[PDB]
Amino acid sequence: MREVISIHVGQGGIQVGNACWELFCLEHGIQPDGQMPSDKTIGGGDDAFNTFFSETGAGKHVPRAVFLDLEPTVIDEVRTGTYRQLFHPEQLISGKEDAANNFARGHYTIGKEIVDLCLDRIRKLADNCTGLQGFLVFNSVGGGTGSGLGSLLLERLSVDYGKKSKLGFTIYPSPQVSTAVVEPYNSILSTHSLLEHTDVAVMLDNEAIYDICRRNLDIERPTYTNLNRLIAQVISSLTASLRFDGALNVDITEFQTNLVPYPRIHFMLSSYAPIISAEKAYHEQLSVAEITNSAFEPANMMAKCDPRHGKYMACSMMYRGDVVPKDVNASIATIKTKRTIQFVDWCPTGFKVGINYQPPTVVPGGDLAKVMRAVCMISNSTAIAEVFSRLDHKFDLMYAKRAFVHWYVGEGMEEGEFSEAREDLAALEKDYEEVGIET
Amino acid sequence: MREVISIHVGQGGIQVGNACWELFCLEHGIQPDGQMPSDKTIGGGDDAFNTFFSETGAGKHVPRAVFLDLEPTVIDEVRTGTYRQLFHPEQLISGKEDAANNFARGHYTIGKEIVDLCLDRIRKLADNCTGLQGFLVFNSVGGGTGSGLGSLLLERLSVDYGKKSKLGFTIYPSPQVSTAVVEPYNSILSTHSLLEHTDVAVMLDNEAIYDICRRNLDIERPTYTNLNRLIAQVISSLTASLRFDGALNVDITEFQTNLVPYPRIHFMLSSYAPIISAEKAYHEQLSVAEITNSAFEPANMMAKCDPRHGKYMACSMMYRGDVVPKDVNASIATIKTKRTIQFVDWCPTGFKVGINYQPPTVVPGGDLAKVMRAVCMISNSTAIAEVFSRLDHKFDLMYAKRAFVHWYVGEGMEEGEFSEAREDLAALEKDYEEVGIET
Amino acid sequence: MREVISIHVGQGGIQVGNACWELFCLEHGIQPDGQMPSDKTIGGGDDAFNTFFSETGAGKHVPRAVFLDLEPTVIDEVRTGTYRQLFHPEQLISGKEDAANNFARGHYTIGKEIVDLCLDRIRKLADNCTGLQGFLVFNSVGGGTGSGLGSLLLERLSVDYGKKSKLGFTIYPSPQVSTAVVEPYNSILSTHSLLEHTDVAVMLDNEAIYDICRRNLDIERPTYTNLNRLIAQVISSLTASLRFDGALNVDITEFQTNLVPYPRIHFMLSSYAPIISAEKAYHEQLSVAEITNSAFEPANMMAKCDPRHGKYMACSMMYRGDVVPKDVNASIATIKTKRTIQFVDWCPTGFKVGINYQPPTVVPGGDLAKVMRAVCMISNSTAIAEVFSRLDHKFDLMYAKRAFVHWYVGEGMEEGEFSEAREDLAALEKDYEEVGIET
Amino acid sequence: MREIVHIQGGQCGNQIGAKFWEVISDEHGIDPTGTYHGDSDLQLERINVYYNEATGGRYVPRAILMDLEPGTMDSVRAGPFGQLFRPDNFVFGQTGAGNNWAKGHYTEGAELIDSVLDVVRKEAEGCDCLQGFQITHSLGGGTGSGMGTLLISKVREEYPDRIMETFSVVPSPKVSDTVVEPYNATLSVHQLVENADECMVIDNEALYDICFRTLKLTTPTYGDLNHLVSAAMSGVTCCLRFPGQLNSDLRKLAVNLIPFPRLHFFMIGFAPLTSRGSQQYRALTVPELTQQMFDAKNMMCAADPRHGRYLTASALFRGRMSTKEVDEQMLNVQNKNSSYFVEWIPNNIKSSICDIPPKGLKMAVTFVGNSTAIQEMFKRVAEQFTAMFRRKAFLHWYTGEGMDEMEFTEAESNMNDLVSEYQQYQDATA
Amino acid sequence: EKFFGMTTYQQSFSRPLKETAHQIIAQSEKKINHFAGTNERPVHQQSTKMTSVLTAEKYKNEQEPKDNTSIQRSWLPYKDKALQVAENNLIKNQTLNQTKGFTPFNPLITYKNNMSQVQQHDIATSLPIGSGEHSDQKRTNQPGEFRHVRTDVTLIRNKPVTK
Ligand SMILES: Nc1nc2c(ncn2[C@@H]2O[C@H](COP(=O)(O)OP(=O)(O)OP(=O)(O)O)[C@@H](O)[C@H]2O)c(=O)[nH]1
Ligand SMILES: Nc1nc2c(ncn2[C@@H]2O[C@H](COP(=O)(O)OP(=O)(O)OP(=O)(O)O)[C@@H](O)[C@H]2O)c(=O)[nH]1
Ligand SMILES: Nc1nc2c(ncn2[C@@H]2O[C@H](COP(=O)(O)OP(=O)(O)OP(=O)(O)O)[C@@H](O)[C@H]2O)c(=O)[nH]1
Ligand SMILES: Nc1nc2c(ncn2[C@@H]2O[C@H](COP(=O)(O)OP(=O)(O)O)[C@@H](O)[C@H]2O)c(=O)[nH]1
Ligand SMILES: [Mg+2]
Ligand SMILES: [Mg+2]
Ligand SMILES: [Mg+2]
Repeated sequence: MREVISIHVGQGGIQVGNACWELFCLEHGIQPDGQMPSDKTIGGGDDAFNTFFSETGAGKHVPRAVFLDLEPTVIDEVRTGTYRQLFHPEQLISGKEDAANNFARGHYTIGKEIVDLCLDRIRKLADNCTGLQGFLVFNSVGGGTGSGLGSLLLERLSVDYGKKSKLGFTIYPSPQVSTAVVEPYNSILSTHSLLEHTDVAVMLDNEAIYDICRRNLDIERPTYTNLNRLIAQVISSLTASLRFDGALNVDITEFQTNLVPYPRIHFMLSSYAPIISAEKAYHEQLSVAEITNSAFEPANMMAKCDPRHGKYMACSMMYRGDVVPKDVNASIATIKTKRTIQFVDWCPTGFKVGINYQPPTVVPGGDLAKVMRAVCMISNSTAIAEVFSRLDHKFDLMYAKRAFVHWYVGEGMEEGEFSEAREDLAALEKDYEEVGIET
Repeated sequence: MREVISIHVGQGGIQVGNACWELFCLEHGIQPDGQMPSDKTIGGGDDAFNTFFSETGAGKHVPRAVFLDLEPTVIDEVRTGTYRQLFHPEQLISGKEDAANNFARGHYTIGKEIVDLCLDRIRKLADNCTGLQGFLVFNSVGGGTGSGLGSLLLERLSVDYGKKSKLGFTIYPSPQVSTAVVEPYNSILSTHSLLEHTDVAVMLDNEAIYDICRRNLDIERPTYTNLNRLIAQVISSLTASLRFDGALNVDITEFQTNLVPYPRIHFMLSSYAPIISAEKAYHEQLSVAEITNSAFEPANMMAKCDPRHGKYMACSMMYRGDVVPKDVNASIATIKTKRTIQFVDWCPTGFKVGINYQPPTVVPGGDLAKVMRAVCMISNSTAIAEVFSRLDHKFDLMYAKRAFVHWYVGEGMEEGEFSEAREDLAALEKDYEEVGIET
Repeated sequence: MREVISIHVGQGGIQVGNACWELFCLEHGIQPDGQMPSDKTIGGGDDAFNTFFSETGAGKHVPRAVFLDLEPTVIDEVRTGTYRQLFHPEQLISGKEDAANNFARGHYTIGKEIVDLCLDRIRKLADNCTGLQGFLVFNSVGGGTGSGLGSLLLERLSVDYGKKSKLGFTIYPSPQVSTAVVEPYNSILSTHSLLEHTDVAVMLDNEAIYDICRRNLDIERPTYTNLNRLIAQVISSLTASLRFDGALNVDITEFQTNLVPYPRIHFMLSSYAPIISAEKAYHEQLSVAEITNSAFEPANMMAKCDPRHGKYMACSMMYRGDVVPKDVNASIATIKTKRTIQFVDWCPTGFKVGINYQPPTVVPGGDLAKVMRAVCMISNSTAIAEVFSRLDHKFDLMYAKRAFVHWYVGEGMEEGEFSEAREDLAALEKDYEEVGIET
Repeated sequence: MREIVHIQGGQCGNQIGAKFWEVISDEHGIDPTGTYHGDSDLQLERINVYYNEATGGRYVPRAILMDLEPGTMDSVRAGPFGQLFRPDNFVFGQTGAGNNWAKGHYTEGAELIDSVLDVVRKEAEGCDCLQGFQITHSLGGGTGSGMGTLLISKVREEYPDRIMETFSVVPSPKVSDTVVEPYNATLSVHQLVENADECMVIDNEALYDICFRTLKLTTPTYGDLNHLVSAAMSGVTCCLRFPGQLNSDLRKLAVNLIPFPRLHFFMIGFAPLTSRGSQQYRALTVPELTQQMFDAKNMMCAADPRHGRYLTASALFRGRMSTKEVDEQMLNVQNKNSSYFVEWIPNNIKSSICDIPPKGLKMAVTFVGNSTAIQEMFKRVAEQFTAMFRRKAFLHWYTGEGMDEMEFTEAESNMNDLVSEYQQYQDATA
Repeated sequence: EKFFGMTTYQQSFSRPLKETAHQIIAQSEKKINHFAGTNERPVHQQSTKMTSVLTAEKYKNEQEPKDNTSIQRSWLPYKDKALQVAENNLIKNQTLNQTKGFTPFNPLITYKNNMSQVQQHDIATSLPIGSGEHSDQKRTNQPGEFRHVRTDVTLIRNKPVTK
């Protein structure tokens, strides 16, 4: 009776949503059309899929998520793809003009006529569920419509629902690998909006996953599909505790209460292990010790940041498979003995570990192999300020000469927003600095 | 529970590794594909293979060895050979550009981007190991990558692990017959490196094995494969004590406590017997006394050294098969009564014997015959200084006029190294000639 | 109540004094205007700056320095620089006509009209001093006016003060490459002058520290500024014992009473460790054994002199940071164990170790990185004879054809003066040869 | 994949390369249409060393065709196997060098070398890990001897770490082909000693004598000589392209055969060379191969190797055999000919083994040697140059392009210095 | 003109020369339910490959007396209880292996653990905790095997309106 609501805004958001919903559809055995194919399925109390799907009164099941985008191509692609019969027809909201990489377009001019329909859809889907755990949102920062709609919906939801938990798996631009040229501006604006409106924020930088895929899977030319599949694996490993029984289960409310020491700081970065190819899966041991040592390697970070330059304050680790608490505790003791990783003084214990019995499922036609032991790791560390500092440098270098700012003042928002957002980011970096000082 | 880690660096190292791993695979009954052909179950209360092989969990086993080379030729050949399913794919470290017979290329220019990966893999291998006994290293000295990379790895492990024992089955050049012209240079440099980093060194020159094959097997057209098979047989006969029964079990620890009187004097020359083909085997006696007497005769030495020109300090003899300790000590007493072998005065007792109960295995397509008894002997002698003296001569005669010096200097090598290498070789030969005096 | 008086003569002396005084004021917290800002934490630590400065009673401070030169461009640049506010505007003594790299001009013609005012200013500075330890002098030996004025000042002070301690940091020309062409003449004459008129001399040839900054800093276009920065860092590391507490204090007096076996032998050569590039993400930690190994590494020696060719007399070496005396003792034991470092016969103990608690300061915008441990080593060894031998050979080749001798005869210097310098340099070389032989 | 590029200029270089490429295509089983039709898998894992890949499954040699006149390339493409070379790799002048070094190196060569340097740069940057360069040219012509060595200078300036191997055909004094031969010969070889890491010399007299006396062909053409040169060419890079017991690449050869930076001139030879009459009546085995490969009359140079002493030598055995015979024969030939090997360096013979023999053969040997007998060539050339230059004959044609006699003089002095320092090692004893 | 091409490594060891079309298809189904990963060795199973049944000796029995031991150990005043005990262990082990079916290429493999007297259950000197709950576990790996069931105690619908 526990359900979560998924929001996918932006082109990258829709692409991530496609893969994660493919994985979810597979793992409960849902056919692409939407109906249970076994025909041996029973009623009573087997409604595990309720966390993601809902019984439609006649046959199929509809996902509990919404797709938002102002540019109709990707939505049309979804409506014509292999999952035509899965989604509700009036659940994939489509705009008419793209924001064209401008935050003002999606936050002041165009998004106002889409936010109402999106909110109506959210409400009508929400009264259906009874055990709302929270909202997960996916958005690419370095995109106009993505950032603008994400900000506007976050502000609207923060006053429409109040205390409901929010987790945002956000795609920040890479420090050197980037597509657009104006992404620092709307990244600043999105960060200003997101700082005081989201409960948990998860880094999803791209070049980190690129390097991981190149190093482990031995793939020289990964595309966005591999990225989205790994993201789907991470989300499934995060959520499996709500729909699969285990020795030590966790909930959505169990992460913020054990991961954010202060309301201001809620940004953290993830890791997943192991990443092994099919041919690789044979000639290796795959024990809890080595997978948990690999999970803390700096090269395995989901974001381009080196934790060795900062301190640790909290980390949550979820194991899935045939692991045992004694072995995970021994691995924790070895990590604590290890000196390369050090914790902040006022956190003697900083480990929140959960155990689930269901081994990960494998998508046919994928790249990653399958093993019966997997670990997903969510750590908040002081070193995360490096990416904010880099993005601040990018913002300064072009705001010195007031470049491109006419296409920000010409849509009604005043030039004074940049200074305010910059000051907020500076204060955030300040706080992330003094949080790590010894008493 | 007990394990040994194997390192094969250089072309000669890889070509010896092929034969020794074939021999181990045959001895433990594992198929080339890596699967144990069932019929070793029934609670299987013996881990006879953990010394060399580690299970993947279900079926196949993987070796605890790493292969290093800068030219991808032999590495790719092994990857495409009949053992493609055996070795772990990324523990086959392959370089990009050959060291070109130059010590400087492998020690000062190109070795850094490979040693980091090699140390990381050695760490990952050792982590899964729980009872590591030591390292075995196979390399050729008269080769650029061999000498340089082996030296650098020895230095790095010497500080990473320290007290852990390491044994070097190096291949030094033969006196007259040899391949290159620049080998004295990098040979002096590599012995410089290994003197203060290797606990035990074993002489394995080629012409002695050539003459042994000519005299005993009556084969007039030998190739490297035969020499590799002989060296593999030596290694297996030495290490079988860790994984088979015996009346006097001998660990590798019984080398750096029984065969090395002084820290500087740790170079030994080996021998093996019996060596008989399949035609003359059934017409011979092959008794313990005969195989023991044949082991000490000069022409059976693995190295071009005449023992009658020096004294003896410590001999370790391992027997395998149906040997009887009464016969063993009877043969030893006969040897002592025999005159032409003379020991040093300050070492009245100088024999360490081990007995193992597994008769040697025979390789199909091989030269050796199936026998029920065999002995492997390792000897420390003061006559070994002859090879060092002749190598010093070959060094300084052509060093007097500074030939080939620019090839090292322009790559980044300081010219002063040759002088100090000459110095400590002179010191070592001085120590050897000082020890031989009577008290 | 302890102080030291600093003399900067010649152009290179000026640019090295600028760097060292920048480092000193930055370390002691004195702003370029000389006003100590009271906003800093607490303030006025005992009298830490008393060694280098003197309070005006109300306001700023005055360094205990004087600048002497016959060419006004450098002094004008100093007066127009940011340090216009700091120095006493009458102690930057500027001449009218340069000596034009002619020793006779700077020692017989023009320097007599300035040496009087120089010594008057020295007397005025010394009157303020009450617990003066000694004098530091900075000079490039390959410059005419610098060499001549440094000499004249030295034999003047030798009779004016007597037993007062003097340390001269001479900038000798590189073995084979230089910018001057008649510098052998002035270097030989100045060495003749200062052989019996200084207590300690330090060799600081340029090409060695070129190699140092190339290899360690990974900088391919460093300039004289970085070189002066390294020299200033060495000076501060040496002199920190006078102004900061430590486990084992060593003043200026405990240098010439420790490093000088005989009055003629007072030439020493230096090294410093570690030297780490600033543009690195991770700096690891290093330790005492590593830093001392780097310091005693022959190629890290700040003078182009290989200690491998000669014997050691004395080694006085200073740690600053959080070093532990047990680690120091262990490192000394290992160095003594090492074979390539060999002492002369008659010096069973030849190590002085000093300890200071303050880590070295890092200059913002500099090239060095921040490290919590550092060591500076000063050695007196027989190998220093080679630079004198090479300069003797060069000067002999110069004087074979009596080249450039007329433009030194023409300013009243006697023709045969070069012969006396010849004989005294030959005597010094003979003394070095005879000292090193064992009994 | 430690791959190398090819550059050929002048008509001699063009002919040599034309034959060399079809020899390599035969070895790798490549048809004239550029489609693979081999039998075993061993011909494809190292195909990228010499051939780049293109759409349609076809392969293209990475060679540059350079010259100052279009006739030679018009002929080479019109011949067989002309379909392999891409049209973009053709670069040509339209006035010709006139066999004048100044024209080919300063006036037309300098202005036209931009395009060939550009295509060389793009080809070098296209490949993954460049191993080095190999050049084929003649020193007695205009276009080759000038523009080839100018391009050598430029590529050495641009790529200091990579290595270069040159196949130069030099004048023998007997076969007189051009009256201005010493001039452009010295003006070329003056810049080889500073830039070329390996130079290997070839002689038409040697080729003629070998083809008449060993092969016994009554009417030899240039084709069979080109075939001999191509075989000796392909033998060198065998270990780099096929697996073997002792692999050795060009840098190994250079490091292990060069004692000093200015002694990088070699004489080459190939075995087994037998007449078409007795192809089946003799045994092909390591002893006979070794006996033939050290004969003075098999060498590809006019200089007699028994008038000097060998410094270093290298043999690259190909095919399946045992190392025992190889090393034993090397040791025995070094022991029996101690007078012909300099004494202050021991064990100056290189043994390398590759496991793939040529097509249609069983065992082949490629030999390269550095000896003090090559300087007879230089003495003859220098004497001839002095005789022609003492009165400034033919000098005005050179000087009319801005030339001066000082560079001629310093090049001649460089020859004298080279020969002096190269002969003073003959009597050098430790 | 034949290319040959059988390198030294191949001629010495082998060349695979395989991959029939149906061969790979048949090999495919092995990975349908074969699952990468492992458990851990349960300890006290790791040992050297024991050969002799008797301590410090070969037990070699053969017709010739010089190497039959039992014939060579008969000089004692009594019968040495050891030889015949090993005889009994061997014959009993053969019969026991007959019951299960192992044919492990030699009798020595299963003799290691055919001798233990440890009973399956406890003998009333420790808590009957059994041999371990994990021992009695069986694992399949089909998706959706570990979903919740929502039994009647937690199966409520109506949410009563009043208190
Ligand atoms: N990791 C990942 N990032 C993506 C993916 N698709 C788009 N992005 C990121 O999105 C950024 C550009 O924004 P888009 O998602 O393409 O478009 P948008 O966010 O909706 O904004 P608009 O361009 O106005 O439509 C790029 O810089 C990418 O980094 C994806 O599939 N995976
Ligand atoms: N006995 C024996 N010696 C070998 C074998 N392979 C190589 N060697 C020795 O290796 C020496 C030359 O070094 P190589 O192994 O060929 O090359 P390397 O050690 O990898 O060093 P590089 O040439 O720089 O790559 C020869 O003198 C041989 O003695 C082999 O299979 N058996
Ligand atoms: N270390 C160092 N040495 C310098 C620097 N500048 C000059 N020198 C040395 O100074 C020597 C020559 O002296 P100058 O710098 O010209 O000045 P001088 O000593 O007063 O002599 P004059 O030029 O006649 O005024 C040269 O040989 C240099 O080695 C510098 O910036 N750093
Ligand atoms: N082996 C061989 N030599 C050739 C061939 N063509 C020309 N030569 C030689 O090249 C020399 C003349 O070179 P030349 O054509 O003037 O050089 P270029 O002007 O730079 O092209 C002659 O002595 C010939 O012996 C050929 O096809 N094969
Ligand atoms: Mg969009
Ligand atoms: Mg090699
Ligand atoms: Mg000056």
